[PDB]
Amino acid sequence: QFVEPSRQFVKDSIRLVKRCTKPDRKEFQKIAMATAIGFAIMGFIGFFVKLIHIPINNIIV
Amino acid sequence: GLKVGPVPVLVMSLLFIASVFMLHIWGKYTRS
Amino acid sequence: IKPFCVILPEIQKPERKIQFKEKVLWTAITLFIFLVCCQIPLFGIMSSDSADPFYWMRVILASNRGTLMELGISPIVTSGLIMQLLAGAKRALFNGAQKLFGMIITIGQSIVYVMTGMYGDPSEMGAGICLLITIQLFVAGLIVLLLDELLQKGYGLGSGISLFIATNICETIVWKAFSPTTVNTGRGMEFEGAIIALFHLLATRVRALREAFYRQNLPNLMNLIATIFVFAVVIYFQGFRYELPIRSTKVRGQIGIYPIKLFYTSNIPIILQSALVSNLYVISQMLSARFNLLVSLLGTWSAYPVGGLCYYLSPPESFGSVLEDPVHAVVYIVFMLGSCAFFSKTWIEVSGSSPRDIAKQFKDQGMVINGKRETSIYRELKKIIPTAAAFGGLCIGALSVLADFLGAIGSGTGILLAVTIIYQYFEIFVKEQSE
Repeated sequence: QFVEPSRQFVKDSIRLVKRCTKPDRKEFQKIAMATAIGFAIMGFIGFFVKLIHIPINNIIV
Repeated sequence: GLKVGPVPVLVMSLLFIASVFMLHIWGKYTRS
Repeated sequence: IKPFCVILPEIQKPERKIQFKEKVLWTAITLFIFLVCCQIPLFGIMSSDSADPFYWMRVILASNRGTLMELGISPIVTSGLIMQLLAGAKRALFNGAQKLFGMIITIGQSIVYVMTGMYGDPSEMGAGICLLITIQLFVAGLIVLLLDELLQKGYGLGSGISLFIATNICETIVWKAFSPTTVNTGRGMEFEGAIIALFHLLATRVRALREAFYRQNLPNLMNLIATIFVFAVVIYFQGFRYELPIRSTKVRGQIGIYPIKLFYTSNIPIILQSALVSNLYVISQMLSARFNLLVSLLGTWSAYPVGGLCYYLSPPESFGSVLEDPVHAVVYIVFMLGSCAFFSKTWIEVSGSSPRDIAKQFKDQGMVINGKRETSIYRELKKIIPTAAAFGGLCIGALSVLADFLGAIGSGTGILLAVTIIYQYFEIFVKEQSE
């Protein structure tokens, strides 16, 4: 009789979503800007390091 | 117990990188 | 064993506190050092043409085959698990022993990697070049441990594992987007980076736009759009939280808010799922390749699976795979969601974030939920935290399978890891800014 446990799980989960304060426009924009800045920093540092080291890998190897 | 700062770690990492480059260069020159 | 544990380098604790700007600078320096070390090829490598036996470990361990950081963050994870087991089975001596066991397992893993079959033929290499590669990987693992200690003792914002995983994933995404590498197979110079390819095709030649959007053999712009969409969705779902209005009773005058985030275990379900699936993949590949019906049931490797348990764990290769094998897609989605939920529900009890543990933390610190008695603090936590963890795992799995189905760049697991780790670094940012 797993129907009742599943129903309780889904109902309580949707209630939890209802009580949870979903982010608004300003908070979403701030967090997205911060994540974009962090991702850009990491990815572009790695990208430029790889471009720097490709000719170095060609020369040294 | 050996204790180092962050600058000793940075310098030791750079020395390891340089040692790998010189190892590759010596191998290339010896092969040729 | 005391002299053996104490004969190891260690990083001095910063007795004087370090400002946030210097912490960011040292984190960037460590990141740059790791990035340089993971692009430097190893010495003595005879050949790198064979298939990668541990290709599925690269994302989770933030590794790169043939370079110094091929083991990656394996020493940290192995040492942590080893001493967690030791503590379960029964102060700087603990850190020294952890470093020593990390070095020992690094030596063992380097021996396995060299003897696996890559680096060319070990017998032709001889005991000299193999030992030299073992020394290089040993020193690389020592550098990884030193960098993790640098990031964790106070000089760095986050840990080493999270920073290295996020850096590898972000670098992979940005490279797939903007790589200037040129590849041609009879259709002219086709740039390997989606955006640069779009610019090149527009300059050279509508048809260019469609080719840059639906370029099956290389990174797409539609894949980049899907990756951006998954970033936005995972950020929006990570912003979800349950604020518990709480007060203080042991000492008055302290007011605050207690957030129970939906992604209660931030990326631990992802890390556990990826580690389990990748270990299964490695074992299946090595077992099938080396030498049984049960082995075939473990996965008919062909490199992507074409049958078996590992196949059912693998994301569908295309919409045609779902059309021809809907059962495989259903089983894959169900296993992703169930494994995520179960791993999150296990972790909230193992890592001391259980509703009982949080209730004890509230009681010891003298925290009481507003509008509720002190005795019934645990009951509300019993109502919220277990569901929060289970549904956070389920939503994480749903986002992962959505990103995999959309063909996002960096894989769903990689994107979830990157977003969760970047959010952790952002909350570290705000904590150090407010403090």
